Amino acid sequence: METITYVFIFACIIALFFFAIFFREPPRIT
Amino acid sequence: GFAWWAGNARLINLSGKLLGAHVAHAGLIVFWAGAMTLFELAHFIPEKPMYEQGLILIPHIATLGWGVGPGGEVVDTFPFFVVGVVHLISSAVLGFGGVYHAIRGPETLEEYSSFFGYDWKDKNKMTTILGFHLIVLGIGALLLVAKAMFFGGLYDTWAPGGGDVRVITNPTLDPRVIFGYLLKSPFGGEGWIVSVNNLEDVVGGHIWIGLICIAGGIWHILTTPFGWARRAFIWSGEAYLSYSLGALSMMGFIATCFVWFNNTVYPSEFYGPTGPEASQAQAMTFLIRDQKLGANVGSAQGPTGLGKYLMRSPTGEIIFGGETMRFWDFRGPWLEPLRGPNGLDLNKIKNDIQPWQERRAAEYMTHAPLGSLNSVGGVATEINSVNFVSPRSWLATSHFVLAFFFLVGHLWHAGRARAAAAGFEKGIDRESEPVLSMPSLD
Amino acid sequence: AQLTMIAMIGIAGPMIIFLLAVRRGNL
Amino acid sequence: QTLTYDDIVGTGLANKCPTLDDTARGAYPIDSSQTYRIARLCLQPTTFLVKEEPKNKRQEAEFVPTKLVTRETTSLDQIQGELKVNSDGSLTFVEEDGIDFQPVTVQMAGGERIPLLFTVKNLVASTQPNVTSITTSTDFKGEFNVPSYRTANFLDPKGRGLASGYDSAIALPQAKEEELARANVKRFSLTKGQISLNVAKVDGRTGEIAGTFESEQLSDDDMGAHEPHEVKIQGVFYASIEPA
Amino acid sequence: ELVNVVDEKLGTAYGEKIDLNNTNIAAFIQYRGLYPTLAKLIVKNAPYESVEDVLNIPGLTERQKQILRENLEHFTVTEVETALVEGGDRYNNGLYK
Amino acid sequence: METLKITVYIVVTFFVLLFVFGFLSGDPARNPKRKD
Amino acid sequence: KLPEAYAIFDPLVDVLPVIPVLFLALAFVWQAAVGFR
Amino acid sequence: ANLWERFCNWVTSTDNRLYVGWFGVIMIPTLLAATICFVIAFIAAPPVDIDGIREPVSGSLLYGNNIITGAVVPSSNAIGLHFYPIWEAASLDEWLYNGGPYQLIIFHFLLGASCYMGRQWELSYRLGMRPWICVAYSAPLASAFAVFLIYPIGQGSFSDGMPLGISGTFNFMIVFQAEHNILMHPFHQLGVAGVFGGALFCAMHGSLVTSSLIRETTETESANYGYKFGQEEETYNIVAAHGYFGRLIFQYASFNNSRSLHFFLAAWPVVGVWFTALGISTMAFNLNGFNFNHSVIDAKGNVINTWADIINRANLGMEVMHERNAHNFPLDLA
Amino acid sequence: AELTPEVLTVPLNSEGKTITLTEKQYLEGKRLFQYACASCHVGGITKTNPSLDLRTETLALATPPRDNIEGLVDYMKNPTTYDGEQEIAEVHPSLRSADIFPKMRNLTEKDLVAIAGHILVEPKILGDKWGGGKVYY
Ligand SMILES: CCCCCCCCCCCCCCCCCC(=O)OC[C@H](CO[C@@H]1O[C@H](CO[C@H]2O[C@H](CO)[C@H](O)[C@H](O)[C@H]2O)[C@H](O)[C@H](O)[C@H]1O)OC(=O)CCCCCCCCCCCCCCCCC
Ligand code: CLA
Ligand code: CLA
Ligand code: CLA
Ligand code: CLA
Ligand code: CLA
Ligand code: HEC
Ligand SMILES: CC1=C(/C=C/C(C)=C/C=C/C(C)=C/C=C/C=C(C)/C=C/C=C(C)/C=C/C2=C(C)CCCC2(C)C)C(C)(C)CCC1
Ligand SMILES: CC1=C(/C=C/C(C)=C/C=C/C(C)=C/C=C/C=C(C)/C=C/C=C(C)/C=C/C2=C(C)CCCC2(C)C)C(C)(C)CCC1
Ligand SMILES: [Cl-]
Ligand SMILES: [Cl-]
Ligand code: NA
Repeated sequence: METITYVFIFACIIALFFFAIFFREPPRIT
Repeated sequence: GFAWWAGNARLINLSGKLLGAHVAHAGLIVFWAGAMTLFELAHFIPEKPMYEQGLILIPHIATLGWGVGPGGEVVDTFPFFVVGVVHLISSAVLGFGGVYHAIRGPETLEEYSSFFGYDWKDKNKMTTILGFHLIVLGIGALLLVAKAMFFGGLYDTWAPGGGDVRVITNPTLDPRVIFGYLLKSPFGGEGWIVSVNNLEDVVGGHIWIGLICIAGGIWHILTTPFGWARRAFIWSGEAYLSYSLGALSMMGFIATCFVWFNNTVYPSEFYGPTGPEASQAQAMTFLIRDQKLGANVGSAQGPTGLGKYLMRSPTGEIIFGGETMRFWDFRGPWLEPLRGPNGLDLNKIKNDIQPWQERRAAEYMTHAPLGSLNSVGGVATEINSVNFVSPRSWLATSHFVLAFFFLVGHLWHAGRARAAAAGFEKGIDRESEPVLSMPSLD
Repeated sequence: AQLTMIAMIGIAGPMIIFLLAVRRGNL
Repeated sequence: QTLTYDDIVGTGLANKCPTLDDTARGAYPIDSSQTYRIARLCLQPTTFLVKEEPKNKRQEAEFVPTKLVTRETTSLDQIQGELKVNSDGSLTFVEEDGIDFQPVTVQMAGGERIPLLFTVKNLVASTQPNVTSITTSTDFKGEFNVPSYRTANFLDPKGRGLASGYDSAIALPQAKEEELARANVKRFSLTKGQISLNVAKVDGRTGEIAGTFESEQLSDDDMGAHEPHEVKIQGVFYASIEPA
Repeated sequence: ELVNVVDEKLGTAYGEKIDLNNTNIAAFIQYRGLYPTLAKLIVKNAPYESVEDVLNIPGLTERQKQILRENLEHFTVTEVETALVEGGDRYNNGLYK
Repeated sequence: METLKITVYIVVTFFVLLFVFGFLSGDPARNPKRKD
Repeated sequence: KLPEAYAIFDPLVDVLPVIPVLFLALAFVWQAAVGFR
Repeated sequence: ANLWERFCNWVTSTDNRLYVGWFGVIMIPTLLAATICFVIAFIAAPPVDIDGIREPVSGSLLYGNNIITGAVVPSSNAIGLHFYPIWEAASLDEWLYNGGPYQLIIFHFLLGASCYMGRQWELSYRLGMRPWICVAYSAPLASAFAVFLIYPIGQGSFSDGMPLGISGTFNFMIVFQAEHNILMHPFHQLGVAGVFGGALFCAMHGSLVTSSLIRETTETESANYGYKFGQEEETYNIVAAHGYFGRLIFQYASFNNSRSLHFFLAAWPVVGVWFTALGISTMAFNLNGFNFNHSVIDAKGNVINTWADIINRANLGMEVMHERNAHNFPLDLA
Repeated sequence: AELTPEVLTVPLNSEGKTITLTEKQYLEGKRLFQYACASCHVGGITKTNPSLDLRTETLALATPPRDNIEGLVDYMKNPTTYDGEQEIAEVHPSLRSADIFPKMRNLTEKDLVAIAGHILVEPKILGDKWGGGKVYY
């Protein structure tokens, strides 16, 4: 159960990487 | 437009003052070489091994075969003095040319003579200066061929009888050998060119290099770059600086490993034993000590189940046990007489270990390249007493530091050259920002 | 001493700067 | 012709026992009024079989195959000893000395590592009687000693050992000590194994012999910590004979 | 039932006297005349059923027999303990300084 | 296992070739200011 | 040890190796004369 | 519009969400190899005989590790510096036992980070930037080369490289100190000064800038909405900042050229981390930290201990215990 | 505590005569020991044979005794094994073997007494640390 927990949190972090790069609030100028 | 701290960048298009800087600087190198040798010799004591004595330059001369005899004993120190004095004397000629060209002499050459005048963007002039220097280098590699073959030879740690100066009669010319070294893996057991272990191959290699440098020297004088080269490179003073910095850095990292692993052209009689050598020597020291007491070294099971004194490598060769199982690729003239074709030979070990080999193993084990920065010999926990840092550690560490910083210099100047060559080394033109004309990424 | 000779050399350099700056030379 | 180190290094041939030509079908005769030695005995395993445990009771498990995970580090070699002629004409080899042990670990299906001390230590092996000649039908059978895989100074990952180390689970200071006794008190096993050497090649000119071997011995018991497995080793051998 | 055999041994004469059947060879340095020559011989020829048996080792100079005689009271003999003699541990038991 | 070795030797050669020829295809000219 | 006839110069040679370094120092003396220009 | 030329134009496009480039052509596969082998090994690799003594060390989660204690374990001392790709092993079971995954990961990873660095130069060139950000990154990259490659080369074994695990890291830095007295090595001391110093100036610059933001918002709104991406005027007043810090210390110990200030920010930690990378790299050749063991004694010759000897006692207990089964001889010479 | 003559008084021979060294000799001994010997014997141990140290008690039970200036000076001329049974100049530095151990070449007879004297005084100053090894560092 602890192995499932460590790997699940890691996988959630990798998923958040994906959204934060490809689905970010785009920076716009002035 | 340079500040005082980038002041030598003001020399870039001042061919005359730049010549004086290079030549003054070359005197500094010949000066250190001359003074340092005289410093070393003044301090030398011949009853002591060179490597108990902080010497780096004398070991280089001894290795060319001057001043030494069988087994590395120094016979004559006069060749050491002469080498020092001549380097030192010649630094002043170089000094002289360097200050004259740097101060009084013409600020720029191309007005005084079209031969010695150069422009960095002149691809033919530059490759022709390259070619002259290639031939000079070619000559230099052959001078060592000539020392080895016609003027007394070289110290051969592998000679029978403890090593000796030996004239090299049949240098290796076979390109499968000479150029096979360039194709060997750098990983353990292979060692790339660092594994060269006989003088025939070293002298062979230099016949080859000297010919190739002359070949190529002549090539670059007679040619100009082809379009594929013209479009691939930056053609500027800074960009050529950056290229040579790459090559010096590469070259220094090779030097570092050379002096750390190779005991042929860095003989251990002079420079001390290698790390691997000293680790092997200890297993030898205690194998001798215990077998004399009655131990059957080949049958002694150690705490792990592996042989206490002798185990097998992963491809099966019989090797020394303990942590030194890592060092089984070691090859040394004191050790090789025990090697049979399956690795170390238990009948030779039982029967044929000589006193000189006992001596060598004891010596090298107690002169392992481990020491503090303030020259306390041994592991970090040893007390004061032994004033000793192996010349190998000093030579390996100095050149790693230098190799590293020249690689940084290479990135620095190469990126700057690219940037200057395209017109934005001084920053981004506000009225014309590239990114402002590109579409957004999202 | 060695402090004698190393002082004779250590002074050589700054002496060259001095002499020029006094007698306005191309520094 | 024999090779040099530089020829062999890194090939794995160093881990291989000498072979005899398949013509070598001679016989080597034995003068009971002479004494002989084995100048070199080489044993080279090729197969490691482990005995399984079949849960029930009246089924008896089989020997199953394993994978070697410790590379070309398996051969015994440079073994020597007296080769004797007994009253009745049987021959007895007596191991004196040699590289007579190699640690090995093979891996069973399911990824269990099985470590063992492959060995012929203290090998005493003997033929039938009335030999009079070593032939391609001669069979040695003998037993040897299997000492403990670790010797007495070996420390487990908590610093526990037999001639050295802690005598308790110091990480569990007020834990019930009886349930850890088997893990706290290290024991040094010493068992016996059996071996058969089947000679299939004899070079009467040179006193060299070669053949096949099968030995049985126990695996590592981790200083009494768990029960050992039964191990069967198969391979080839070479031996050179000499007048004393 | 599970005992440490090394610890049990330290409660026999092995823990007070040089054990001719078990003690590492470096203990013969504690008495003069013994190390390395005789020590080599005693260890090679173990085991011994009695302390006196050391005198019957073949090759003993009559001077050697007297250095043993002088020292017999520092010797003893207990059952060979496998854990102390396997591994060549009588030649090197992994203790240096 | 040997098949594997082949596959990796080929993969690597292919990417290194890409790299070398990529930088020989006029790489100084690929900037936003001065192309030559 | 140096040869006998140069014995005299021994303390000079103990100081020579260091002189290349003294040139670096000297460039900073010089720049202090001209006001790091 | 030739096939090769369209390709070359995509590789170097500054329109790709992530820049690729020629250095990226090597970086993407080498880092995907390292990453995929790391994750799989951290989760499931079986135990590895790191020190050649047939004493395997469990590094992975399914074998009873947690996130802190798990590692990819370095390859076996038996291999030393030998190259151990998969195809040199008789099987993957052997390759796993002997630590092959670590060699695969560290080599791919070193290459790919080397190319990360070039990639950083490359995009700066395509965007019309100055080039030297990659020189800043060279200090960590140098540090990674030091503990994964150089230090093993010099000690003879990838088994003395740094494990890829949190506790493995601590093992390696504990044993480093017993064998090299790195605390007493000056290049590590500059590294501390490089890293303590950069943390300090990080906070200084970010506190001083934050202290001199210009009022653009109300107390109901984040001050950050005072700044709009790409606005042309500065968002703080650097003279108010100079005037505060110059009075906190004195005028000339404060900057008021922002270019010199940011170069100083860049250079202090980069240089200090170069040195500590050099320290690990030169201790690879056993040119160890200062040794002041028994340097102070009295008129009779008694040792008078200093803190250096206390450190040595500590170092000794580290020395005599590491790899406790691994040494048959009295000197741990490598 | 200071380097007083009581501490500087060492046996000269087995008959228990004594000899008192100057401070100069003591420091000469300490210099020569570092030059010619510490590489193996730093601390009074023996790096290449730890089973044998320079504690005075070990020297006392060496055959020929070596807990005195004579035995020690002799040992530097003609080393033997601990039981005195075989000469080991082939493999231990000595005047008899200075052909092969060149640092022994320029050691005068007084040098040998300072070395011997240093070895007998040092355990008096440092106690268990001399010959003790790392346990006592
Ligand atoms: C992310 C953003 C960017 C997008 C990226 C693009 C996405 C692409 C992502 C793909 C990555 C996929 C993940 C790869 C998993 C690695 C699989 C592996 O290691 O798989 C290996 C498997 C496993 O092997 C088995 O491995 C076992 C190892 O067991 C271990 O594992 C067991 C548990 O499994 C037990 O614990 C056991 O005890 C333990 O020892 C045994 O050794 C078996 O004998 C052995 O067969 O092998 C096999 O059968 C496999 C076949 C190889 C056989 C050899 C033939 C040669 C074929 C080579 C093909 C090369 C590939 C082509 C390259 C490209 C060319 C176009
Ligand atoms: C063959 C070697 C070589 C050459 C000829 C050059 C040449 C040049 N460099 Mg490059 N450089 C090199 C190697 C080299 N570099 C290396 C290896 C590095 C990495 C460190 C750099 C990093 C570098 C940077 C960052 C910059 C240059 C710049 C320059 C230009 C002006 C430099 C100047 O005036 O310095 C004048 C000299 C000084 C300011 C003194 C430096 C003092 C050093 C750092 C201290 C030495 C002390 C030493 C370590 C020992 C300590 C002991 C103690 C007694 C002091 C010039 C074209 C500049 C440039 O791009 O201009 C175009 C620039 O900004 N260089
Ligand atoms: C190897 C080191 C080296 C060398 C060879 C040079 C060489 C040079 N520099 Mg650079 N420079 C260096 C280090 C070096 N520099 C460092 C470390 C810095 C940072 C402090 C600088 C900063 C710097 C600046 C800011 C400038 C130069 C300039 C110059 C050139 C003009 C010198 C001049 O007119 O000064 C005049 C100096 C004097 C009149 C003083 C006397 C100096 C003499 C030569 C000392 C020699 C003493 C020696 C013992 C004599 C033996 C004589 C015997 C052999 C006959 C010259 C080619 C200038 C340049 O590029 O001009 C366009 C310039 O503006 N340099
Ligand atoms: C390192 C390269 C180098 C380069 C490219 C130059 C280039 C130049 N110098 Mg300079 N010079 C140099 C080194 C160099 N010099 C040195 C080392 C000194 C100090 C002695 C001088 C002193 C000097 C003076 C005093 C003058 C020049 C002048 C000139 C110009 C004309 C040269 C000419 O026609 O000579 C003719 C060519 C020859 C006589 C051929 C000489 C062949 C040599 C001797 C053989 C090679 C030596 C060998 C490689 C190594 C030495 C051996 C040793 C290892 C034992 C030209 C721009 C002149 C100038 O600019 O006027 C305004 C001028 O008046 N030079
Ligand atoms: C100081 C050394 C030196 C330098 C700086 C140059 C510089 C140059 N040469 Mg010359 N050359 C030299 C020595 C040198 N040469 C010698 C000795 C020879 C005789 C063999 C030649 C023969 C030669 C020919 C025949 C040609 C040049 C050309 C050129 C230009 C193109 C360089 C290029 O694209 O290479 C960059 C290299 C490549 C793109 C391919 C290199 C592949 C190598 C082998 C990979 C190895 C790297 C590896 C990681 C490191 C380990 C080594 C490995 C082999 C084991 C350039 C001006 C070209 C030119 O324009 O001619 C006029 C050309 O066609 N040169
Ligand atoms: C990691 C080190 C590194 C990095 C990042 C760079 C980066 C750079 N170099 Mg330099 N280079 C290096 C080392 C490095 N170099 C060395 C050691 C040398 C001397 C031999 C050179 C020689 C050199 C020249 C001659 C030129 C550059 C130039 C450049 C720039 C443009 C891109 C380019 O041509 O790269 C070229 C790439 C290399 C030379 C090799 C870098 C190695 C990378 C990191 C790995 C490549 C993987 C490899 C192909 C496969 C190996 C593994 C496989 C066999 C299993 C860029 C700033 C160019 C420029 O514009 O300068 C002004 C240029 O013309 N470099
Ligand atoms: C290694 C290269 C050594 C050097 C240098 C010196 N000694 Fe040594 N010593 C060494 C060994 C291996 C041994 C044991 C010899 C044996 O097998 O018995 C010794 C022994 C001694 C002893 C006797 C100690 C005892 O307890 O009886 C003495 C007194 C001794 N060595 C003195 C000595 C001196 C004065 C040295 C410098 C001139 C010296 N040794 C150097 C190894 C090495
Ligand atoms: C002497 C001797 C020898 C020999 C040696 C030799 C013979 C050598 C060779 C060498 C060689 C022959 C080398 C080569 C090298 C090369 C290199 C180093 C290259 C580089 C490259 C580069 C750098 C490039 C890059 C690029 C790209 C990729 C793209 C475009 C751009 C550029 C161009 C940059 C021996 C060992 C036997 C022994 C001892 C002695
Ligand atoms: C070989 C010989 C010779 C030669 C010599 C020479 C060549 C020398 C030179 C020398 C030199 C070349 C010198 C120089 C020196 C210098 C110095 C002495 C320096 C100092 C400096 C300083 C002190 C600094 C300071 C500062 C400043 C100024 C500013 C900034 C800050 C500072 C602080 C850095 C003779 C003749 C003797 C003869 C015999 C032998
Ligand atoms: Cl550890
Ligand atoms: Cl060991
Ligand atoms: Na003292």
